[PDB]
Amino acid sequence: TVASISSGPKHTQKVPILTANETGATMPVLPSDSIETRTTYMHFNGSETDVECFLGRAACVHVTEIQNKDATGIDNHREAKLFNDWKINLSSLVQLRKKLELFTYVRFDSEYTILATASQPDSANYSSNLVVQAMYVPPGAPNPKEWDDYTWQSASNPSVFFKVGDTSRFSVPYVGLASAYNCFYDGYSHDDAETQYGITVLNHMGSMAFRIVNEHDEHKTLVKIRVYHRAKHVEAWIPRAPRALPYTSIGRTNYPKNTEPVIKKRKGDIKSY
Amino acid sequence: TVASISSGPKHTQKVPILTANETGATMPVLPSDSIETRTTYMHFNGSETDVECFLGRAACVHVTEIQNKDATGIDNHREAKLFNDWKINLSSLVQLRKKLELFTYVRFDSEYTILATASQPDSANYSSNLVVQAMYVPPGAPNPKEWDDYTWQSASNPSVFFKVGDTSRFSVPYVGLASAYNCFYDGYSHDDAETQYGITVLNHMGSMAFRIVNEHDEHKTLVKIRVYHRAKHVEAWIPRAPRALPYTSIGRTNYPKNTEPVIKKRKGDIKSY
Amino acid sequence: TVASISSGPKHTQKVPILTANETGATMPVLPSDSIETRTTYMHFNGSETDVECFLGR
Amino acid sequence: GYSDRVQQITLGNSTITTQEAANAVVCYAEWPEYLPDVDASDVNKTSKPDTSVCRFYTLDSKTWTTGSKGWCWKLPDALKDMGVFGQNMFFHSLGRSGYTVHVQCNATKFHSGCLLVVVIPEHQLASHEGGNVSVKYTFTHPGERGIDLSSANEVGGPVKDVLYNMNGTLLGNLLIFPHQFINLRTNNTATIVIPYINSVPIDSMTRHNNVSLMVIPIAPLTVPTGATPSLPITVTIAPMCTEFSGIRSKSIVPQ
Amino acid sequence: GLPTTTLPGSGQFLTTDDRQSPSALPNYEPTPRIHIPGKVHNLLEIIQVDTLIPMNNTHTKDEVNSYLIPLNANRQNEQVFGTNLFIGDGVFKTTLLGEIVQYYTHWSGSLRFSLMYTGPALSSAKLILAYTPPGARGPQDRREAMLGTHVVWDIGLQSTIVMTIPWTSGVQFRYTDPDTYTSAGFLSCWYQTSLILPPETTGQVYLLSFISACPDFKLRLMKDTQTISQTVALTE
Amino acid sequence: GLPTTTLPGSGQFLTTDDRQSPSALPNYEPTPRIHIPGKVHNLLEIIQVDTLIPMNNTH
Amino acid sequence: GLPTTTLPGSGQFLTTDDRQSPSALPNYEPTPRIHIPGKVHNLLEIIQVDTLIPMNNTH
Amino acid sequence: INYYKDAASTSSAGQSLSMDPSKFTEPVKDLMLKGAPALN
Amino acid sequence: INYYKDAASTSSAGQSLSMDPSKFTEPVKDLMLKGAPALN
Amino acid sequence: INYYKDAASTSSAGQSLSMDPSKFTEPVKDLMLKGAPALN
Repeated sequence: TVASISSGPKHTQKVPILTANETGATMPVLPSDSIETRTTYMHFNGSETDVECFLGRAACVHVTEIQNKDATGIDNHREAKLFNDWKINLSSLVQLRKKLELFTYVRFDSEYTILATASQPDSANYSSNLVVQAMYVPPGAPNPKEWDDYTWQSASNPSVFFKVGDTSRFSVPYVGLASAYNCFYDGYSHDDAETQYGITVLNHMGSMAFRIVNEHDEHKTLVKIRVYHRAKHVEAWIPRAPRALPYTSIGRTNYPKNTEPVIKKRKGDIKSY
Repeated sequence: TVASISSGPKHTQKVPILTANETGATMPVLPSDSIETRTTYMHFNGSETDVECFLGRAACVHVTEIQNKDATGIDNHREAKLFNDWKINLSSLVQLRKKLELFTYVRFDSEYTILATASQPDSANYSSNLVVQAMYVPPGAPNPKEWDDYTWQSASNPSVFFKVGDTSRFSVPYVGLASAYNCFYDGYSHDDAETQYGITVLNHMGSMAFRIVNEHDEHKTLVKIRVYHRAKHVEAWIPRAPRALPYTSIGRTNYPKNTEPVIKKRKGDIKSY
Repeated sequence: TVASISSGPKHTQKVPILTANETGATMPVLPSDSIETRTTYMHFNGSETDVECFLGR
Repeated sequence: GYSDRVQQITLGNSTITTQEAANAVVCYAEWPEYLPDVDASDVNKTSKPDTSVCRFYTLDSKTWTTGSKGWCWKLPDALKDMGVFGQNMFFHSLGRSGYTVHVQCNATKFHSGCLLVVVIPEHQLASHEGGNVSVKYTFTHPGERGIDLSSANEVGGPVKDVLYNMNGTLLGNLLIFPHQFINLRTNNTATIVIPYINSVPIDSMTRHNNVSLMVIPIAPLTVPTGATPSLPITVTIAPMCTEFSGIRSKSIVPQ
Repeated sequence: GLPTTTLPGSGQFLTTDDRQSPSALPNYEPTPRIHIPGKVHNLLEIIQVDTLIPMNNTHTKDEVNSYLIPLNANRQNEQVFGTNLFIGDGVFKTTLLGEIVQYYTHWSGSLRFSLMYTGPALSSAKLILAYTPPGARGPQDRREAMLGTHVVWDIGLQSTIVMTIPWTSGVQFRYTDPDTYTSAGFLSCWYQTSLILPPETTGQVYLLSFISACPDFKLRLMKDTQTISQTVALTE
Repeated sequence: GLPTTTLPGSGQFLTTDDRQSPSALPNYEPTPRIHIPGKVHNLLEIIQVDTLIPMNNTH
Repeated sequence: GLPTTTLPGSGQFLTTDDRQSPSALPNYEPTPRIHIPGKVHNLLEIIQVDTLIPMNNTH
Repeated sequence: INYYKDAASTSSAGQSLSMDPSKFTEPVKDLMLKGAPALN
Repeated sequence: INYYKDAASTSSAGQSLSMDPSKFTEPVKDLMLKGAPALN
Repeated sequence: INYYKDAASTSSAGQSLSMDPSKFTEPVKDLMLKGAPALN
């Protein structure tokens, strides 16, 4: 492939460099339309800019935490972090979010990796070996109420059991209700006067509940869960302007008030170098 | 495959929507018999509603517990949870049970996964590493009496040894005596006036005994066993009405007295939306 | 493989059920030598009684 | 001029005619047939009394009134005493059978009411006590009398609550079982052909019933003005393709 | 010895994975299968059988009576019943259809709603059933109702009427657990002319109503049902 | 049983590796794709569209 | 290095499984078999020989 | 590839792709045609 | 070699090697030739 | 596939499928036919 062809002096009536940008086109002008060039080859394919590659590496999408401790006398397991749920999202930690929102609709399978590490912040004789249970709870399933409910039987709901310190990995097909996930949605769920704007089920990817299977030892053990997400089989439509201001909320476009100028001011003139 | 064909106005003597339900049939009426439709395709196969898929994921079927402790002076190992048996069942935890009882007779191979985790509720210097032994004890075999009987030699009886914290997995062929397992049985074992009703060997799947192989350390260690069961190679006959009331017993259909209305009462009229 | 063949009434001079055990043999008598039977198949091979299986765990 | 409506069933030495039928149901779309060799296990030749057992027995009649809750019969129990069918039953170790069930209830074009006639394979009943109380033998072997769902709880008997099918499932879903309605305005009989359904090729006829026939009023009986407020319901049932095997001494059963 | 590397996920137990395992009972021979009528292969086979809907939900304890929709003689213009179409909740919820839908997260497809009339044979009636697609409110009078999917039913010799709720939807799947964006409409029924009883007859007549799914239907993404739970393991 | 040896790196999680995984939802059927104008395949496709430069940065 | 994943059950010992193992005595030559009357192959062969029943159990 | 000798040890079965609701939805003895009158 | 049955479980996809910026860079209704005048 | 060199290291043997009870059930010198008299 040639990156530049050889081209010499020109004295024409045919001027490729004068255009009318009002038309909305970006005319494909090249170095050889306005200087004299020599042949050179590309030596490159643009492999690593493919959208499959761009969205295809694992990104941290969620960090939560649960603890193993005596539940005796706990009136609210959920509240003691005896167990914890997470409604899956890709817009809570901003790194991956800005990447996805370069597109309007996106379609892909997900590969999840879940790393779990334990901490024992206060005096323990040892490090126990805990098994985590991660249950995938689709909308309409009974939700766990205690850390050892009938729910955890999970007879119809996919669940994975792995050890703290290890990693669990499985992949979920594209679960969207429509043909693509909406990265944006300028609508409501119905014509209600007060219903929420922008947040939609069109994006919904399920939800996940974590708990330790082990009963309690004498000390307490903090287990912190990190969920990583990798898109595989990516398809993206309609590019948009990149995110400039900071994010404030999952699912709305809102930016913070009295934010700071995002364009760097010159130290000098327009004329400055 | 078409999900709907195109159909237009009708003014006939041939009315597919008038039927006589007294006959016991559900006549196969479609949208296109009563409105004007356009062609649309199915795009779907009904893969995930196959009975193999429906009964084919692991469900928790049993949680038991045994402990490793000094048996010195214990007059009844079984009673100290020095070891423990389980007569295999699929009707003790209700999630999987309701699923199976959608059918009258069911035939399948079982794949068991056994997760074992340890707990040390009171002061230990460390976490020991225990090996569990799970013995499959078919009816007629000597049953363990102490946690270290000749029984555990298990020279003819399949047994698996795995480590606490790990998982054991093996699969047992369909061990039923008849051609299928009866999910229901309106009979007795003989014409006795007082014999039990409903519970039958027709369902019997063996039985399993667990123990720790390790002798005792200075502290005590609680090991809690969870048995998961996955049906593979499923065959199901005669669908029945789903279970509406709560369950009270393994193997009987009995529901609790002064149970609550299972049909949700309207907040409003018959006419309400 | 048939487990039992069909067999009907008998009024013979040929009695397979009378033997002399003093000989040391176990004569291969079947249900169909003394009652009327219907055909049935074995559906079974005797796999799990092979000595390799019996001593092999 | 054949209508779905008029029918004749002749079985043995007995015939039934209905001039107001609503087709007939054949459970699971299968018609009763004898036991094939490929499916056989017991080596015994079986006995097939044919026409002496495969005829129509009419059980004693019931009375539908505005307060009726529904009735339940078990098979082969209901026939345990009918003619030679019954003798064969007590005298062989094993037996097998399919049936034609014909439920009858006629009224006039001013009455309203609708019965559900359903056959439930393996209808294991529940104890009204809850827990794991069993349902004694006698209670699940009412004989030709059947069980009257509007009778009182008894001790060792089953629960008789209709919205729960006597087992913890809702009346509304009984329609997944082969069934037919008798709607006075349409229908006057219900006919169901039952093939033999079991997990073994042949079984005991006394320790295990393999279907319960259930007739349940759903739209209450409403008679014309100053009419007598009730109608009789009659059940006639015929064993079909019956086979008995393992003859001997004659079973003795509780009560 | 062949060199290997183990990946993330090694040793995990995923209840939904499908792999081979050693048999604990090597060489065992299972009982032969015999023939049994009634084999089920897909849950899609059974949700096409219709079952009764307790439409008359207005009672206070479960009763046979909540299956009966009453009809009044001589009323004109008025409304017989109304319900939204959240098949996973409300009237639908205990029906076989409702009961199976609850094992899955998403559904799509047409529904078949039929009404069987049980009044005396010498009576007569004309009813209108209307399906209102998502976007409008439950109709408030027949005029409103008749502008959407509807069938004038003429009560005759043929006792049942089968109305189809054709799949009307932007999004190709809806949630089985009730959700707004994903909502399916309303179903109402009104007198078209009116029920008329013959002489010597009196009182209310009832309609029975059934629901089953068209062959159109799709259910996906299995999950656990809210319809069953427990607090301690059962025993024998 | 086939003899194996595990190499350095076993058990590591590299966010950039690309391997197979079990599907948590065996047999599930995704929604059909419909046509949507605008598909992007390479970031190289979009950086050829011109956009305005805030050249007058002096504010 | 070929990528692998280990499944549930790894490391378990099931007394009934049947796999290959290294021989501790590589290259050893067993004694030749000679003929011996009486070989049994199935327990089904022997349960067809009749034996006496202590029917008179009353002692 | 099966690594094991017994059939019980193989993975899940593969979709019936059988599907025939008529044993449940139309178990009537005389065939009913949609469009023809239910009761003649 | 796929070891798994479902398509979601396969590794990353492989390069589009599609690449056609004209839907974005030249969505004009009447075709513009470089070198010819923009507005005639 | 055997991974090992020695025969002892291979898995269990496979069913004789030999089966001949006559060495045990009928070791008589002169052949006895069922149905013919035992002692002539």
